[PDB]
Amino acid sequence: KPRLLLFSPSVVHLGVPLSVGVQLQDVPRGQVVKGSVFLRNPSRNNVPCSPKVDFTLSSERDFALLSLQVPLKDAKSCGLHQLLRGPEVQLVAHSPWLKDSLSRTTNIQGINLLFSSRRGHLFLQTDQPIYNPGQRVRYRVFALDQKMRPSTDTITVMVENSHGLRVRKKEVYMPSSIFQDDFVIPDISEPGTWKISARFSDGLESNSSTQFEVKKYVLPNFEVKITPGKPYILTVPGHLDEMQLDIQARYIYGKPVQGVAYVRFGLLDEDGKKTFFRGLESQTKLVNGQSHISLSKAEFQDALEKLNMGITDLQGLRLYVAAAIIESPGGEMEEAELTSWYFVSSPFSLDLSKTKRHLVPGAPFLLQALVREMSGSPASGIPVKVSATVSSPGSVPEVQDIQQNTDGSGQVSIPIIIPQTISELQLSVSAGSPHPAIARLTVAAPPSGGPGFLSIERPDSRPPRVGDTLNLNLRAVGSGATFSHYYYMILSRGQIVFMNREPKRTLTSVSVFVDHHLAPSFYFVAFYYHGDHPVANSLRVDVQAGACEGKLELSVDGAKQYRNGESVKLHLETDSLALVALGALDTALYAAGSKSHKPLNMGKVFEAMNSYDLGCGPGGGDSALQVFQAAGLAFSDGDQWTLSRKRLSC
Amino acid sequence: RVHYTVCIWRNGKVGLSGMAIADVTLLSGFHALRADLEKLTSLSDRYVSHFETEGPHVLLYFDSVPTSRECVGFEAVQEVPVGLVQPASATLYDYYNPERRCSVFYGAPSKSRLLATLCSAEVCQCAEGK
Amino acid sequence: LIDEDDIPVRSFFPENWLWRVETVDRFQILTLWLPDSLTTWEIHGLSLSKTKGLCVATPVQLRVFREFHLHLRLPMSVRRFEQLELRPVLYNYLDKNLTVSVHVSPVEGLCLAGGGGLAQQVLVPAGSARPVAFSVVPTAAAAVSLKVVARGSFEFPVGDAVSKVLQIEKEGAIHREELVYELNPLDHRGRTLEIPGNSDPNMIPDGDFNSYVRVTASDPALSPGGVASLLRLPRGCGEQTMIYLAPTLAASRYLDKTEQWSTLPPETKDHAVDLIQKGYMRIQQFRKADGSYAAWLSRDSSTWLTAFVLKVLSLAQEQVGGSPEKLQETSNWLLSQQQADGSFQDPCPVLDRSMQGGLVGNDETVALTAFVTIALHHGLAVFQDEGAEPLKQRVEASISKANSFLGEKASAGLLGAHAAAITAYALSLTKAPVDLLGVAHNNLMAMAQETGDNLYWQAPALWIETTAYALLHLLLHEGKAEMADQASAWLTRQGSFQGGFRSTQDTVIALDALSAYWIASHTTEERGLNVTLSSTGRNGFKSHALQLNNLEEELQFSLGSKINVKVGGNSKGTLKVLRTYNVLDMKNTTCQDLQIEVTVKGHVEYTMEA
Amino acid sequence: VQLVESGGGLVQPGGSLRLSCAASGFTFSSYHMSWVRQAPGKGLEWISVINDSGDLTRYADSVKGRFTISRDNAKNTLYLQMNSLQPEDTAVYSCLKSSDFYSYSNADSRGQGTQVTVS
Ligand SMILES: *[C@@H]1O[C@H](CO)[C@@H](O[C@@H]2O[C@H](CO)[C@@H](O)[C@H](O)[C@H]2NC(C)=O)[C@H](O)[C@H]1NC(C)=O
Ligand SMILES: *[C@@H]1O[C@H](CO)[C@@H](O)[C@H](O)[C@H]1NC(C)=O
Ligand SMILES: *[C@@H]1O[C@H](CO)[C@@H](O)[C@H](O)[C@H]1NC(C)=O
Ligand SMILES: *[C@@H]1O[C@H](CO)[C@@H](O)[C@H](O)[C@H]1NC(C)=O
Repeated sequence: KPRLLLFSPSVVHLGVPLSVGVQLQDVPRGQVVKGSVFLRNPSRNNVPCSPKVDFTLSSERDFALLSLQVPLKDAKSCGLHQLLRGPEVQLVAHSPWLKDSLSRTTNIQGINLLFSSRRGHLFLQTDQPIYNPGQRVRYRVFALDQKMRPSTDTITVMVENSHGLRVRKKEVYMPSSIFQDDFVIPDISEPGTWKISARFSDGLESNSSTQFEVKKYVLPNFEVKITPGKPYILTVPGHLDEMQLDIQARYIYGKPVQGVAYVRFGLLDEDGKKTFFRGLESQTKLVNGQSHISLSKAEFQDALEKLNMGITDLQGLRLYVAAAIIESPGGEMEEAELTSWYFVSSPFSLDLSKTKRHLVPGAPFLLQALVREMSGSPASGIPVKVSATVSSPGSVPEVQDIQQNTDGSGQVSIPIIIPQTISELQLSVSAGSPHPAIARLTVAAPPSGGPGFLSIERPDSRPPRVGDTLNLNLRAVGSGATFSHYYYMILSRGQIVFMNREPKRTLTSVSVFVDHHLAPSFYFVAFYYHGDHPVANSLRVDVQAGACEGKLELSVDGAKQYRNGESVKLHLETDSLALVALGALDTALYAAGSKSHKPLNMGKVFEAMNSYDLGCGPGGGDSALQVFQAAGLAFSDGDQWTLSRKRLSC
Repeated sequence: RVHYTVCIWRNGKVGLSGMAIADVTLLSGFHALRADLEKLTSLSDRYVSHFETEGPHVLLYFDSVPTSRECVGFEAVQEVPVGLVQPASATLYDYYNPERRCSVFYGAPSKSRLLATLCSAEVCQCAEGK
Repeated sequence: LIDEDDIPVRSFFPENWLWRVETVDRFQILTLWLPDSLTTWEIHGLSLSKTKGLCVATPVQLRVFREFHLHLRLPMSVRRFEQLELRPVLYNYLDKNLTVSVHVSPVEGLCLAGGGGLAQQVLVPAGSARPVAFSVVPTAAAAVSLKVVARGSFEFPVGDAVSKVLQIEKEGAIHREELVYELNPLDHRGRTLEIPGNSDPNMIPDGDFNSYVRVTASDPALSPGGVASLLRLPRGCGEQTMIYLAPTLAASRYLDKTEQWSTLPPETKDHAVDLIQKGYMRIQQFRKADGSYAAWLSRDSSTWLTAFVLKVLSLAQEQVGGSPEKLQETSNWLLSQQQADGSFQDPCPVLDRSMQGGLVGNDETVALTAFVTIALHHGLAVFQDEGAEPLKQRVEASISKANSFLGEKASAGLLGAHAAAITAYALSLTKAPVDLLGVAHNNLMAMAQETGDNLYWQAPALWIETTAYALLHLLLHEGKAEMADQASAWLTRQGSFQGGFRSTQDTVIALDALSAYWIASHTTEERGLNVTLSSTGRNGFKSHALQLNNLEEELQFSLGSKINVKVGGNSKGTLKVLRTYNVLDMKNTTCQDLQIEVTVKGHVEYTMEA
Repeated sequence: VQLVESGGGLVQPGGSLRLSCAASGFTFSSYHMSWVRQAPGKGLEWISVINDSGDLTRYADSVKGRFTISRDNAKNTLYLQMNSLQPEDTAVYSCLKSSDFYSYSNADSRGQGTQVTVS
């Protein structure tokens, strides 16, 4: 019963090649299969929307990777835009071998795919994060193709007013891949937040937008920041940790501010209303630009009693602290508001978004948990207790408890032995003590009586740097079928960038060299056939950010005591010829009242690269189809297909 | 040795609903006296309720502002002759919304609050000179 | 003291000073002249290369600072001829006492308290600051560049200066006028409305004029499984093949227009095309010499099946690039079967009347005439644009003659529900004259039957067939007016039943009806509201355009008098124009809510006195 | 982007020599222009940069007031007047092209310049 498999990402983006994978299954070793793959929309009499490709996969080398060019002109010619019931395009493989040999109803096999015109990466860079009306705004947009290489397509950049009204629309050819423009804010502009949006002209929903706030400001001379002692305030009954906070005022040039800090406290709930305290305002002289102030337990209780709020009512209210530091004898004042004190019972926060659901009976259930300190960076050495209660369909549900400590990066990889008879597994995790942060989730075993299950095991369990080959252990947990090989592929940014097969053995170790093509994360989908049905199990792999390979290094000759009017030579170093874009900003502008939105950094860049990721979740799936769906794959084996994604997002 | 008389009142019933901070600025060339200032605070009836004076700048935190007009004063010590005759300034801020300032001016005892400037219906010129 | 020229002057205080994009050959050195501002310059980069790609750089926190620096923070908004106070603060980070001499230079348009460069002395000790108040009133009109000079003592000289441009706002506050207006392009009245010109007496004749216009625009299927199962393989005699072919084409076309092929596997679509091709061949070989399309070659022709085949085959002609001239012959044969008055005889009835639909009954001639006319119109598409001209002209003549007959028969009334429905659709499809179209449509209205919410006409084969034809007529008759929406809903429920569409004629017609309705509702127009502004301003006559196909828009226009509006398009939106001018406003100078009064008593020494 | 410069020649100190260079091949009113001195043994320290529009100008502390820059977009010509020439100013001055008025790249677009000399 020879079979042909057809793989491609669940979404095809217009204007960029679509990676399609095909591999023969259970061939008699004596015949070759030829054909081609193309994209056609049946609403227009099956008019092809993409040139065909050389299918030509031999029996000796079943696996083959195909790149379907999808030009924009072909999409228009076959009329995708005329579609009404959402975007839908069919990808089919044409090969007479299906009809003559397999005796199928027709010599065509395909998959239903969604599509969108979102293509390439666009990044905008405003002159400064905040403008006052009447000034000249400067901005530029970087056009990058899907491979993060500079592009040259026409773009349309439009500025939206604070009210959402377009005040500019420039359609510009940008062969240099960088476009520099500059307009002027109306003097009568009311304070608010504007928005600059750009998109490739050919595409329609390929837009990326940056926002700049406009308000009537005057450049502050010093910036005051309220740094608390602890990001969290325990509110458990009986125990209420003291609320001590530190106030720091510093001149932008760095020297300390000698003034007086007038502080007012209040409770700020979700909606935004503030319930200020009366008589609780503490003002102290800033000594060396530092002013420690704390609220004692007794007096704070009285203040709450005055408002009759009560401790029990401090569920999630945010303690609002505003300081009005007046520098003396300077006179000017700058206000800083603290909006990060959450009254939380649990000092720690357990993030269980990295634990894959759909446990595989007969193989260890690796439980991943990120122990991030509440309102802070990940912490280390926080014991975590896991109490898994495997459900026995025909016996008492055994209670298994395992304890482990954080590795040091905030993550704990705690295996859990699970017998093959379990109907479902219920586990509760608690991190740290006293008052541990508890998170509870229940995972149900897939339905029994089906084909075998495949379990991916990663011995390392640490984030792989680029250039580090990580090994995955593949094991067939079900019946001992005689499948010869293991087929696996790597999905990075909704693209099948590598497909291969590894022969079955007593030990199955697959080396996956991780390169920049796999960043900031990828999927590892591997499968085998138990006679006729497929079996698969994906495994999302979070790759470390590392750094960009461009290697741009801004540097000066130290000695940060430059007196104005002095010549400072800036050394620009890059590993290759490149376009360098430079912005020298005043740190005060970050102090000027605003949301302090961060600039463009590699964290945001990799978010753009990962923004095209189609798979949702850590991986795994109850059925072979579901794991392919969750992985962001479109799959069809002739007798079994994958339903098209109902939306562009999971 | 010069004696100040700072006075603050409030029509009230709208807007403020809170205390105030005084930013009284001394005439350039001298600073407020130290000892005479604390005794404003030492009293049990503590109108000023806090202070911070340094150079020609004096900061007061009037914890309460009544409807009527009150006056609290202090002396100042001089160390350099005032370079030129001009009006000084002082401001009052709202504690819970410092934007609601109240700017005013005050001259030397034998001078005037505002600069000598004759103004017509449309054009105004200065007569500042000997 | 220190010479005013000797001390450097700080005047370039940019908020951003490095906005260049340049090419680097893996190494480039660019010299920077730091602006005369004492802050921290957060230099950031962004490298874009054709080989590697985007690579953000680590910001270089450049701190620029001076030991003894003078800070001058001018207020954002200053009025003319109003008391203004300058408080340039001197910072002394040096480890020695300083005796400074702060004085604002005598710049024209500014009114210093002393009236000139009168040195003011202040004692600023090490690690401390002393403000030096300087009271001015701005007498200028546009802007004045005032510099501050701090001269140290002879024995210990330390210089510093700062220069800034103080822009003075024009007299009067800021006044904005809001003129909310609507836009009703469909409306026949008020289309070319006008905006009254500004006439506020308080408007200052001499001042800055700015105007703006803001325009907005605020806008207010059958189961795939059932239709897919109808793709049955054609077989049987020349008649039974059509029963299995027309639904196959109808379902194939219904899914085509409704765009429901995504739900079904892609192998189903090409399975359908194969069935159409196979069914196309099967019926082709049953064709007679003159395109009769009879059930058996021995059996004589039946125009009903010939008309039905022409309709079915003509529709499929797009899928299959078959021979069209064969149909042209068939259409020609139909004309030869037309009676003198315009009807069609059909001498031989089909053996199995079940597939005929609702034609069987008291009256058949009226329905048959309309049915043939529908098929004949469908056959107009297949006619080649070149050749067969006289055959085509005969078709329009014959159809019109039959079309004229239908209106005469329809106007007589006393016809069954089925006949009225078919004629109603036939009249509309064939582009009948309006007079006959209206009477037929009116007759259908009265005969329409309802029994509940969106209830019209499982139901028996007759009612389901009749409603389907009506739905097409309503859709073609002045669009859908909440009648097709209701009637189509009835079909959707009727067709969703298990084994729905019992008969064959109802299936092909009903599937076409829902498909026609579905494509009608999910239809998006351009939705434009483009407007133009016309006025005769002082500078002359100016025009503007605001395309709003698809959102809101703003635009700055140089008009200061009465302006004219020209709405267009079809989308309704709101237009409101903003005019900004300065007005003569004067309020109390003193504080309103909180008031502070300070008085000074004593003796103050002086150096230079008036 | 040719930058032709002229007006050099040895001059006795106090001669108030004038240097002028005209540019072509680009929009002059959109690009910042500068002068750069190149001492025989030292590096490049760039004297003055006349603003894009022509109002704002800067001068090195060694020439502040002594020299005077000027431009005019109409003729695409830019001038520099060296009042009270000091015999240490002897060098080769080459007007430079740059952007953003504060920083000049090493070899973005530099002219030839003339070697001014002093007896
Ligand atoms: C591209 O523009 C569209 C405009 O619709 C953005 O989609 C929505 O835009 C509205 C504003 O009109 C937002 O309020 C919504 O939150 C946006 N999302 C959705 C799902 O409606 C879209 O986000 C833009 N693309 C970007 C920013 O990458
Ligand atoms: C500056 O003046 C203060 C006045 O109290 C004095 O204490 C200090 O010693 C002086 N500076 C030096 C360096 O002596
Ligand atoms: C304004 O819109 C209408 C309908 O959208 C269009 O026909 C017309 O051409 C548009 N105006 C211009 C000047 O094109
Ligand atoms: C102050 O109040 C009003 C309101 O602004 C002002 O117009 C008027 O000049 C003053 N009147 C009095 C009674 O103070």
